[PDB]
Amino acid sequence: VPKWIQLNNEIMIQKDGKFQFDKDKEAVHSYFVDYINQNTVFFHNLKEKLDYLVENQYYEEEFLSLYSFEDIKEVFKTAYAKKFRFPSFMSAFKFYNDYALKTNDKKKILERYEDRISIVALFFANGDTEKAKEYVNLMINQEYQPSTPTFLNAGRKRRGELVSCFLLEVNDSLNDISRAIDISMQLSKLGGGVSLNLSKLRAKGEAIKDVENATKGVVGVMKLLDNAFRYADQMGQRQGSGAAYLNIFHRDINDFLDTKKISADEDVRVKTLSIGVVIPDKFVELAREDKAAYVFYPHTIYKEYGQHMDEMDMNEMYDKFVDNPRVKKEKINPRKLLEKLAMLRSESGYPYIMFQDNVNKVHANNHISKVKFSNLCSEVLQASQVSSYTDYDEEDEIGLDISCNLGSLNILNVMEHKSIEKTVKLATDSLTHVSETTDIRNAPAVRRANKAMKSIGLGAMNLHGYLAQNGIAYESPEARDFANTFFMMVNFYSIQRSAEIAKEKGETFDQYEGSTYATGEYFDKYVSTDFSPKYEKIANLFEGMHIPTTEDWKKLKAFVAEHGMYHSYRLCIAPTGSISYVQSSTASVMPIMERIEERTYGNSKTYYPMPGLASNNWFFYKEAYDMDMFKVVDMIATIQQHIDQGISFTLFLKDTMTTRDLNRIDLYAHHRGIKTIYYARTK
Amino acid sequence: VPKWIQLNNEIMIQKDGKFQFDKDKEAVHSYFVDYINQNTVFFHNLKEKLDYLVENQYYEEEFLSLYSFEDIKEVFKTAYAKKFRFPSFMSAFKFYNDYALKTNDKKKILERYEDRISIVALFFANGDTEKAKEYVNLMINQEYQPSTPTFLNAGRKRRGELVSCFLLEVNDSLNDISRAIDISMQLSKLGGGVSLNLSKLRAKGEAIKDVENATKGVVGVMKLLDNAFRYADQMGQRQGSGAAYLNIFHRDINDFLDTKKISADEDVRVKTLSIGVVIPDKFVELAREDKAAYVFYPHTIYKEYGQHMDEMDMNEMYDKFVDNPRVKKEKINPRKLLEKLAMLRSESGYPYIMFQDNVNKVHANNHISKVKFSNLCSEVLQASQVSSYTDYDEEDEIGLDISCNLGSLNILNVMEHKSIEKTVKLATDSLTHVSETTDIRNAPAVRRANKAMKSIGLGAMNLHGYLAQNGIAYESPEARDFANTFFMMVNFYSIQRSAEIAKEKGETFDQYEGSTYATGEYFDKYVSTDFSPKYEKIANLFEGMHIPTTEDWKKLKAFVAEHGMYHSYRLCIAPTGSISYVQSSTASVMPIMERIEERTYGNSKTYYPMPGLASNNWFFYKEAYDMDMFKVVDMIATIQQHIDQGISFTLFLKDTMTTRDLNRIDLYAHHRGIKTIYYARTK
Amino acid sequence: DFTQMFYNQNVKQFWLPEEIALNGDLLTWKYLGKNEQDTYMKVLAGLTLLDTEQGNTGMPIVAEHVDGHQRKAVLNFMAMMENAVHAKSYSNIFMTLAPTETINEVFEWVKQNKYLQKKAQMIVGLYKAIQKDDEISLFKAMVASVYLESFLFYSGFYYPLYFYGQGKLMQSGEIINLILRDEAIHGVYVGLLAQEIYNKQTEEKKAELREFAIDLLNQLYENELEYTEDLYDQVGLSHDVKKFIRYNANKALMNLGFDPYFEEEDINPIVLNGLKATVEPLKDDDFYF
Amino acid sequence: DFTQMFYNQNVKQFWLPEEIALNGDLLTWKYLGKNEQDTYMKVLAGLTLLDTEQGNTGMPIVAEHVDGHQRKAVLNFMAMMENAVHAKSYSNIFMTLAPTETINEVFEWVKQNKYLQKKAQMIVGLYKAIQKDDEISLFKAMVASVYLESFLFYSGFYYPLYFYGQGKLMQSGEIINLILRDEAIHGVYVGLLAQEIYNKQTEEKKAELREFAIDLLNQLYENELEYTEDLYDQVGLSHDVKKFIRYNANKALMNLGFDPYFEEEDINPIVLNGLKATVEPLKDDDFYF
Ligand SMILES: Nc1ncnc2c1ncn2[C@@H]1O[C@H](COP(=O)(O)OP(=O)(O)OP(=O)(O)O)[C@@H](O)[C@H]1O
Ligand SMILES: Nc1ncnc2c1ncn2[C@@H]1O[C@H](COP(=O)(O)OP(=O)(O)OP(=O)(O)O)[C@@H](O)[C@H]1O
Ligand SMILES: Cc1cn([C@H]2C[C@H](O)[C@@H](COP(=O)(O)OP(=O)(O)OP(=O)(O)O)O2)c(=O)[nH]c1=O
Ligand SMILES: [Mg+2]
Ligand SMILES: [Mg+2]
Ligand SMILES: [Mn+2]
Ligand SMILES: [Mn+2]
Ligand SMILES: [Mn+2]
Ligand SMILES: [Mn+2]
Repeated sequence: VPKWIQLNNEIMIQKDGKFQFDKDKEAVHSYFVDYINQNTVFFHNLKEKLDYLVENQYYEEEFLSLYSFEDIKEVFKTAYAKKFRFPSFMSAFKFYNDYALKTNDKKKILERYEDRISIVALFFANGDTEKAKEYVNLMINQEYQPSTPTFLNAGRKRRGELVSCFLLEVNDSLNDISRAIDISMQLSKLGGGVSLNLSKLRAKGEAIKDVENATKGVVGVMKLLDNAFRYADQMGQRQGSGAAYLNIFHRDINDFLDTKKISADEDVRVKTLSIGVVIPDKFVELAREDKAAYVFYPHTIYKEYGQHMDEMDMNEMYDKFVDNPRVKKEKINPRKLLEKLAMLRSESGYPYIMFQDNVNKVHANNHISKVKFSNLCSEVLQASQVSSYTDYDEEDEIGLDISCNLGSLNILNVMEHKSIEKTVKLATDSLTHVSETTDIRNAPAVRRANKAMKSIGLGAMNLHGYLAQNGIAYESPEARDFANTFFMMVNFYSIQRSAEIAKEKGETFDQYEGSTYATGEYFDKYVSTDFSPKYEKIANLFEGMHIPTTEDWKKLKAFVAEHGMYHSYRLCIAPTGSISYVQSSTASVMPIMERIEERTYGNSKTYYPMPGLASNNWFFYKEAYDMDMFKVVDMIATIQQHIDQGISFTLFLKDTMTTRDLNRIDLYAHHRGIKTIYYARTK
Repeated sequence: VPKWIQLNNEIMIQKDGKFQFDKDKEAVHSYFVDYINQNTVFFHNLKEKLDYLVENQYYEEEFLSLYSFEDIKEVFKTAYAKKFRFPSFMSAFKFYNDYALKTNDKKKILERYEDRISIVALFFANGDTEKAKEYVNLMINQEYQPSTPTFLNAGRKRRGELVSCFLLEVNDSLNDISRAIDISMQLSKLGGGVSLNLSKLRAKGEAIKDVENATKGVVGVMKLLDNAFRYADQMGQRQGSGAAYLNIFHRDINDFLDTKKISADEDVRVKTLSIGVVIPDKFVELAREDKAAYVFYPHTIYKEYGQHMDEMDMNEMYDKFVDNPRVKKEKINPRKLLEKLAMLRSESGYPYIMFQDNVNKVHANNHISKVKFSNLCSEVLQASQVSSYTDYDEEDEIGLDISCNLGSLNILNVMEHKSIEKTVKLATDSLTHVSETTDIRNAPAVRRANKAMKSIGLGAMNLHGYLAQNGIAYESPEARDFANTFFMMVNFYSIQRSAEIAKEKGETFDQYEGSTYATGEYFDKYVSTDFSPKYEKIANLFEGMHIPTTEDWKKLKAFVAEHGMYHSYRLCIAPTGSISYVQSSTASVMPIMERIEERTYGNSKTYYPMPGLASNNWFFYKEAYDMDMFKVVDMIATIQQHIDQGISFTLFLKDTMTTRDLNRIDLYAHHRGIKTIYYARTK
Repeated sequence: DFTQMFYNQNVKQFWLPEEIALNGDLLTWKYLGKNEQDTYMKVLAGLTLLDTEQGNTGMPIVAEHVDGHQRKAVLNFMAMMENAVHAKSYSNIFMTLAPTETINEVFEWVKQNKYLQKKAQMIVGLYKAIQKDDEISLFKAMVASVYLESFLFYSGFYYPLYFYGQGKLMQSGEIINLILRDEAIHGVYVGLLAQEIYNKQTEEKKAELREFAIDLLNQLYENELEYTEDLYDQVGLSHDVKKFIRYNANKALMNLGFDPYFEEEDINPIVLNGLKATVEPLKDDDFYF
Repeated sequence: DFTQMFYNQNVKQFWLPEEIALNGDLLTWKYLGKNEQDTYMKVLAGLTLLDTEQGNTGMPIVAEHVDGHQRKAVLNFMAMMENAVHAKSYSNIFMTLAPTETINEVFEWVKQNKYLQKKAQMIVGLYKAIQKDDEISLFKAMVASVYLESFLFYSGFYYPLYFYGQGKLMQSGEIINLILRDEAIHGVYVGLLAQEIYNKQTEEKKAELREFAIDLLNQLYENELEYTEDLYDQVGLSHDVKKFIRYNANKALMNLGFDPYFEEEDINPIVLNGLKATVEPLKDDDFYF
């Protein structure tokens, strides 16, 4: 057992009835005195290091060639002047095991934290030394964290794509299904998580070229996609991850759900394909009134109306579908379906729940399309247009496939530096740069939507960490007040930066003129409701920072009207799995699952306390499972009212609560305006 | 139970110790006087029938519009003038259950045998009334039988494709793999059996752009193809059938074979994809000498030499592969691999065995490409060039994917009518028409190969029926002499018709100038060796027909040199599974499995005696399992010497014999020049 | 050719009653009508009573007369499942849903019931008639056993599967599904042992054994129709239950290597939702001819 | 007062030989002398024979004659363990360590070995002499069964335990310890049933039953001595094994409620070292907040 691992395991050993949290710090020192410095490759000067990394195909020549060597050296010096120290052993371990650049033999460390941050900053700035230094100060203060793809791969020649969330629309044809399989394989090859909408696909027992009972339904397509994702597994590094979304009014919805049951046969169950269910308000109304619902055959609806079932508003179309004899449908019990969803989420955490009307009643780009499905993490909610992939030697009709750009603000570090505006604007600029530098040659609709929509996702993390280190309970009304104010400022500065980029470049996102930004509707609740903190403690937390008022929001609305907005979507709160370790932050805006988490690496045990955990804030670091899920829903809705896309919202349940409690949480989330529900993790 | 069912079951009720074969005839009468005539749909005249079939989307109106109604009436009258009667109940039952056109609800019979034959003939003639009458006389005499796709689907609006088998070359890339999956689904949707050569795909543990041990090998692609064929299953009517072919020198050859082991795990086992193994002469030489062999990693060979492992001759490059340190290889025991092949064929009948050198030592189009794999029935052996399917928005390099149209001569009916020449020429014309009117819009390499190669497959059926009905034992040297003479005549007249078509159209198949037809090498054994019957009985059997001599072959060689050949490939002997029932013929050139076969249909059981089975020819209808497989190999080699493509050669084994006997049969087949071995069916 | 394979499948299906918590069924049980509760109780008691005969007599008597150590072991395992697992599982379901006095009364009723008794005693009669070293009498008992395992249980299984397919009584329905899965393999296995005896017989003796099997099936089937109406008319399900009986009768016949007796019918979708050749090395000179 | 706790203990002890990987014994087996391997194979073959008959005959026949569904369930479970688990485990050991010819030879050797045939003849004879409703014949068979469980197995168990205790053949030894753990509880249980019958008798009848038990033990003992010498003389252990079987004979007597018959002796210390979520429906009030 290594010395740093012993020093880390000494945390659980209680002295005077208290955990030895400070010992973790010592572990970090050991982890750097015994391992990191010994296995870190050192060079006589930075010029030699850069030459070795470029020549050995570690870095890219293009992004480094935009700067003189003096500017690169100045950026590296700015990164190293902070003298950044990892506060916990797990932060440094996760960085140097997951993100630090290693030799081809994987035994030496080529990149420190400062080196990786400097390289990512130089990639972000695209030739501006001052902008690169600003990015270096942003990331070394740990105010902003690029996502795992961006942080890991920026500036590296041997790399995947910087985007890892992809949403694909699948049209109801064999050509479109095969193209969707191909694109899923290509994007999993790039290292991205792929979500596919299967609602347009006709159900099982439908007609193919006017022969009856011929379609295999969406379950056969799910089997094909599951095989494709198993095959494309990042060159045998990570398990291929894919998601399939189906509307709850699709007839296959039960069989869809049956793919996640343990009792399902081998020809029914898909193991590497996550599933999500899109639930329109009509289904919730039918379940609430206990009226029996109807699941429709999509192809009959398409034949009758010329549009797909998921392309029209089910609230106004459901009665017409039911009363139409030419539309084929099957009787179901919506309450039984809700109970089945709750039971499946209890067993396996699936499916993801998308409340379609909750997403689309605040969607700014409904003119382009309504949000029909979400991503693999159930937080990307954007307009998508299906593509018509025709036969060979025939021109395809390329639509819009969602691929947003991830990046997370560290709420604790951002707010302690009183730099919400600067961090949000710099993160928006970096996300815009990464979106502009993304070029996928095997996903035509993804590339077209990236060029047109210019959608980015700016998330936040360390919400619970910040609240606990400031003596605020996550379920307290003060925490929701802080979340409201902080995320309203984040939205304000994100919109301001998007409008500034649109003014500078002279271009907005495609079909912006029809958006609620152009019409000013988006700013309605912002020009009438003041989002300043209602509690003195939160106001003192925001001291030293200008909180945008209704007049500031009116000025921003006028600015957007005059200049437009560059990004169709700006904010989405991703789970932030492993980057939260490196940043010493709690994951996403979720409450912490455990105060101290026990992990097993190799044959060794390691202990990670939550950041800033001590005896004084032990009670404020309440575990997520012990919390009331209604108050967690309230906080997530408070944040969601300022996020244009969704939030990865995992439910944290105890083994005691039943499926009725899960359904109640889901229905309260639907009532409170929650757009997506990610997971049902049972303790 | 139906009256005809009782009459057919009365065959096995012996009277005076003999089977009541004549009862079978009675059954057909019943089957027509109680079911077919009552279930048939009669019109006032042919005009009303044709109009009803045209407007109700049963028939394509284009092929019928090329004839005036008087000509169509004359063709139908020619078909009905023969007064064709089905001699066995099973012939009529199989036609009216599998090939006769029925209504949309399948409650009535719209097409008689004469109606189907007339429609197929009118489609074949393409506006020529005299040619349509010739086709009608050829098919109503049952001298020639179009394949099941062509016979069933010719002239139908709801038809599929007329091509039975498709062969795809899969290049070593994710884009090519995805395109192969798409094309396999498209062609299975069209109803054709798809064969894919996986020998170019790099083995398991190869590098995908400098990251090693990343590839899943051919087994992952096999699983993808298996799921694709499961999904595309002819709209749920016929199970999707696919074939995978791998060279025996591929490193994955064991894992490949492990897909068919009955103890294979679900993550490896493949159940809807047939497997074939391509064995060069080098492997047989290594096994014979007991020298340990080496299987190779295709990607290392491609990197070192710039060509795929199956793209070059292993007999001359195996030592270079072994001595090359930059080529990666694994040690295997070739005798152990042969024993594994024999055990697998005993257990499940797989893999198909393709003796590559036996195919390519007489292959006429080696300049275009060597034959690297076979079809799903292991009888199509043609040159194929792999396609380079590139990224989206990039032009693809379209290669040649094999596809040929099947058609079988009924040997008994052809020789009874003394019309080898006329039947062969008319069948060649019909297959040329089927190739010309075939246009597949989702398989580009298949379309290009169909347009360029113009390859057709003219098979033969009722070899054993003709031999047994003429008092010739199938294993006798007289039977092999008859096969030699008959198939030399078939080859002569097929080459003559191909050259005549090339002369009349002024065009040959692509790259004909480099073929052995153009250089005259193909005719060598035909201009030096006489293939006239060596037995007086066979010569009497061939009386009334001009058997080509060496002078006729020299004249044909000169004619080909002057005019060329329209078809790259002309003769391939398919299994002819279910259409042999309608023709009252034994399946293909294979010996009969059983004298009387008991088949269960619905809740009833039926007995089909072999065509012409009686007391005097009971022992001439020797069952295949009771026959010496070495003499069957001799027969198949004798036929194969006159067939440019392969023959679907099924091995018929007894349970008592061991895997060593199967290996001996395989090695004798390789020694005798057998190109492919189809199945190892054990009694 | 088959005993080791069935050994494997049997032992890997091993389970215990304690694995399924039953108490949560009370949350749907309380919402059923009196007729539904009555039918369920009666069906459950029917299954319990028949399965006890199979555990105490049916499986042990067949194990006694069958030759072969490996067959005796598989048969012992099946007898164990009847007595140690299935019987305890049925008791557990009862004790969860009804008070002691109600259980005693239902069993008193079903014990006196004419249609349950007719089939129970017909089966037991054939087990009692097996004679030492007489394979014909053993075969007849095996036919009876297959009819119980693969056919007679299913008029009963229908109802728990019907609830299970609707989301009602899910815990007891899971238990019933595990039991049913065991009886299915028991029926297939005993069926193969019966076919072995059948195949050793002359053609005349075979025809005679076929007539026996069909005659027995007919007697049991006509009583099943009466049993079915007696239990299921009060909940309106008899028509669909009858289709399920015939479908399972056909499976039982196929287990005995016989043709289906009844035409194919579709089954209630709610119930559906509930539901080596000898290796010889190459010796060289096999490559030369 | 005891069946339920034996039921629970038996079912919680359930195991399969496949749970234990045996390839780890390959080297310590290879290293034994030919004499040692021979004795080991033969010892396990003798055990296989005993379990074959205990599973096929002994346990099922006692189950048939003992009253009460729970008592029958325990006895049926024990029967299954004998032939479906114990007897089969020995073949798992044989198939790992020995080539087919050596396996074939040892099974031929059990058929012709006079001591093994004599002990089987005696034990199985008593099982087959049980008369329905005759408690005395049943008692005699239960004594025979206790002597098989708690005495006769031990001339065989000695050797795997002797190796296990030296750190040799430890995977095979793990299987044997599981078998031994089962037989110990089987011997106690059958012993308690035998005592039930004995306690119903007059003092005169009891005196005769003790005579039967002691005469039978002595007869089996004398045969086991010859068997032990035949197997163990070639490995030098016969005297040690004899002490072990006497020790276990006393345990068998105690299981029958009788006083120990042999004097205590020091046993080889090596051998001593060898020893779903709950579901509620949705109410209309759960849709409003
Ligand atoms: N907690 C930590 N986080 C990150 N790096 C660390 C940490 N502890 C030590 N290191 C690394 O090890 C070096 C030694 O640091 P130490 O605590 O011994 O003193 P120092 O004054 O920071 O040293 P130096 O002269 O290297 O700057 C640091 O410069 C840094 O590179
Ligand atoms: N074996 C058969 N094959 C094909 N069609 C048959 C067969 N048997 C009967 N039919 C059909 O059923 C009709 C019944 O007539 P059948 O053969 O009994 O003799 P028919 O009334 O004297 O006239 P004909 O033989 O001249 O048609 C036939 O005309 C024919 O259309
Ligand atoms: C992407 C991917 C490829 N492969 C294998 C199958 C293909 O035959 C083979 C080639 O993939 P390619 O698509 O050719 O990958 P590449 O072009 O980026 O890499 P290279 O330059 O080396 O050609 O890699 C996998 O096994 N799994 C995968 O996920
Ligand atoms: Mg379409
Ligand atoms: Mg490539
Ligand atoms: Mn049972
Ligand atoms: Mn049973
Ligand atoms: Mn035992
Ligand atoms: Mn025991």
